[PDB]
Amino acid sequence: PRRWRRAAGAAVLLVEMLERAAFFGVTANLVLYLNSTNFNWTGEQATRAALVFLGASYLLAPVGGWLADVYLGRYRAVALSLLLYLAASGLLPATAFPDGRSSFCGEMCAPVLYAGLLLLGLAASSVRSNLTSFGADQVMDLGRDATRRFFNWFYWSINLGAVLSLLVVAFIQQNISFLLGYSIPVGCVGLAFFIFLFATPVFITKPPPQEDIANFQVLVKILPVMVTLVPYWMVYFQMQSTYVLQGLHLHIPNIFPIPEAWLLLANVVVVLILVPLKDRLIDPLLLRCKLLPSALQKMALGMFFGFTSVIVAGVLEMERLHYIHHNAAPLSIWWQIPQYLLIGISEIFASIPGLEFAYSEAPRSMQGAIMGIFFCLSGVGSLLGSSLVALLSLPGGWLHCPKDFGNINNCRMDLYFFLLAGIQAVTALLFVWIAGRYER
Amino acid sequence: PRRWRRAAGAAVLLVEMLERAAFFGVTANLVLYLNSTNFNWTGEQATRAALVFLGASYLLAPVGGWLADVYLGRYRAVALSLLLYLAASGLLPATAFPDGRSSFCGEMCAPVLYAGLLLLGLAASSVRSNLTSFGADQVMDLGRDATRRFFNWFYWSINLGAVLSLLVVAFIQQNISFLLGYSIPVGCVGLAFFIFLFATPVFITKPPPQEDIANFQVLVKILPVMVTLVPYWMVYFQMQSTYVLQGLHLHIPNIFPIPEAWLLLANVVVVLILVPLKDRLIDPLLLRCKLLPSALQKMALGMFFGFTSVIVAGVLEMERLHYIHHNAAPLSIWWQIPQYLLIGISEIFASIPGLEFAYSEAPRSMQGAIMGIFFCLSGVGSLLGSSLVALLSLPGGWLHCPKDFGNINNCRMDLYFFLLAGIQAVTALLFVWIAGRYER
Repeated sequence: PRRWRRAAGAAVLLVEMLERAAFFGVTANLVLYLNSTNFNWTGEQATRAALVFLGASYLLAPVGGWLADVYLGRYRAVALSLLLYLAASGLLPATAFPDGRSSFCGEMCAPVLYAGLLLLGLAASSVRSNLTSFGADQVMDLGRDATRRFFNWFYWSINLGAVLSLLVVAFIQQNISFLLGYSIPVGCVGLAFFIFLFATPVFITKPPPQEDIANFQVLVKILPVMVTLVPYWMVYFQMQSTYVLQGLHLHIPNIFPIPEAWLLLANVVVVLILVPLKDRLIDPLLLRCKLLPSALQKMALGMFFGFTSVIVAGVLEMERLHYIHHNAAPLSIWWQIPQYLLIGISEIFASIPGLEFAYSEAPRSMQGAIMGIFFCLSGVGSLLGSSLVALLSLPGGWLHCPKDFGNINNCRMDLYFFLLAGIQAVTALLFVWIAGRYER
Repeated sequence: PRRWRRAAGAAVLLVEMLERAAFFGVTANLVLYLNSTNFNWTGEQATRAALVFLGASYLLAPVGGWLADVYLGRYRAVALSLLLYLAASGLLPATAFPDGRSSFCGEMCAPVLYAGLLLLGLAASSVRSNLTSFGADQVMDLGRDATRRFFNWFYWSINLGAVLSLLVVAFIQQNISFLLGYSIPVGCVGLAFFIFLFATPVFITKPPPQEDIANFQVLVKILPVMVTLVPYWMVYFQMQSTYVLQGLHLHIPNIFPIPEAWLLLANVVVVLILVPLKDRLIDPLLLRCKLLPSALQKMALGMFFGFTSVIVAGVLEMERLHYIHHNAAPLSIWWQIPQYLLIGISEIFASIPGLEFAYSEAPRSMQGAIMGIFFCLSGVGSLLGSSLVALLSLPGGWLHCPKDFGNINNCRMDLYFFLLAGIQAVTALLFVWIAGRYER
């Protein structure tokens, strides 16, 4: 933050959002190619595979980020991750040209796609973690309140990138043609790379025994606060789709003139609108009223808000069943915005304070490793939630509600929501206990 | 515990259970007299008034116990409380003889009954608190593990006294006559007084500025751990009758050949059977496995078990509604024993560890005052739960379920149980946070 800290922050947000846009675009492209050409298994997949692949990328995040911050530094880490992303996008014409497929699976299609997906996930996770490290370093050199404001703006920028990614890739790859849909990801990657390189003067670079052993004493005390986050992220990730399912069971209103995937972007626009209001209002009052939420009580309050959101969701579910018992209806579809706002509040109070706390136990030897493992927490939670949903769907029944739009089945939505509330409350109690042990 | 510590403990348990028996008997007698003779308001009461009067006695407990332990000592405190109880039982023949009523409300019935009830509550609360103080002193002079064992046995003895009280007063006052029903309470009071006086050699008596101010520093830090217990006791006390209501909505089975009040005694026999098993099994394993629940994590685990019991109750409620939706039935009435056992586990892990912790912050200047205020917590919780039930019954509807046996009304049992689970989870989170602050 020498003189253009606003410019540096804007460049970081732009490159992050463009990287996310390219990530979603190339993932959708390769998934469509795999489902299309031969790929004997065909993946048996048409939608939602993007979520599980993002979870796998977060799963690969810890080791890749650790390698980046140990044997590559911090600037070379993002440079090489973006170069590997260029390699993936230059492999993309092989997906485009039929000669590429003929040369790939005409000999020893599947293995090359596996290698490309692995490299793509590694590069995306590494660049995300190291961009977070760069931004945190710059704004910690700027100021602590500035650090919190930048973290909120960074999460908001990630959400904005996800929204723009979804809309732009859908429009380009479904409206005009395919070659433009191939040049758009490489184009945004190239312009983000040029933005990054143009911002290298204002960016501050950093250089890459008993101290390593002492770091294990920090790891063994900071891990329990983060492993207990796995159940919370699990609950939140299945809620992310259960809210969409609940809205699908309701009668959508017709006001002011893909629908099933639109609620996923609604959950993102909710955060897109809360973070500005939060940044401009809550922080000044949270500083003048002296609540003293020193990066851990904020997280506990976020998970308490998540529990309250589950409470509101269960109340709405029981209200829906009560109307059916009265003797199909919107069932107060306009009463889902309060619970969506509550879950967005929980998300913003658990992610940004989570990053801030992960940088409280930062010490600069493996600062990116802790970010990689924190994102691995969310990845593990999403993957385990998806596995639980699959287990309760086909043989379970609890998650088989979408079939027959939840008319006659063993849906047990009330039971699922109540058990989810119990799990969230147990997670909150564990988090409070572990936080109490942490300060000791 | 010189040589007959078993005898001293048995005498304390016997006098406590007999005092509770006389308490219930005389309360029922005076309530019946008030409802019967004229008492223009008539109380508008036939049953459940005993619970609210016990709550009022606990409400009077703090000030009376503080007076007892400040201006009377500890042995004179129980002596004078039992003497006041003798005064109440000697006022009882005025209730019996019509000449007593004619002399009471033939001039300036109501005021004398009010004074008698006030004195009875004061004496009962004072003797309960000071008996607890005596037992704790003796067994703390014996041993800490012995102190926990004695606390468990003391709660078990209170439950046994309640059961024997209910059965004996019902049988005597409904089967044979009234004069025997009048001599039974005075008889058990007299024999308990003689047991107490006969045990005075083995009993160890104790004698009755800046230190008082320093006690306020202890009070301001031990109160928050106990005020947060008010919501928990509130939830548990309305659960104590909501479980009975739920069992009433079920089809009772006919196996091995007042019914609505029998579940109240079932909730007591559940504790009557858990405390022996708990004492004989859990404590040795809790000491060999080294869980280290130093009188506070035990309380947190008790309230977590209470939350789990609410979870099981909600699961059962949703199961009951699901069968109705399937298209009255027992609805797994035998599946209420697990939730009753879980609520008994919560009660035993929240009361006995609660007493043990209240004696951890004992320092011997107002040791009985903290016991009086701890019982005042339960009294306030019971009274507030009863007020909430009344508010949700007549105009609310949530507690109006008993009318028409919950067939067609605004019962909202699912909503009530889910909101109760939310309140219990919030109470648990507050208790964990306050406990974390307590050790600091």
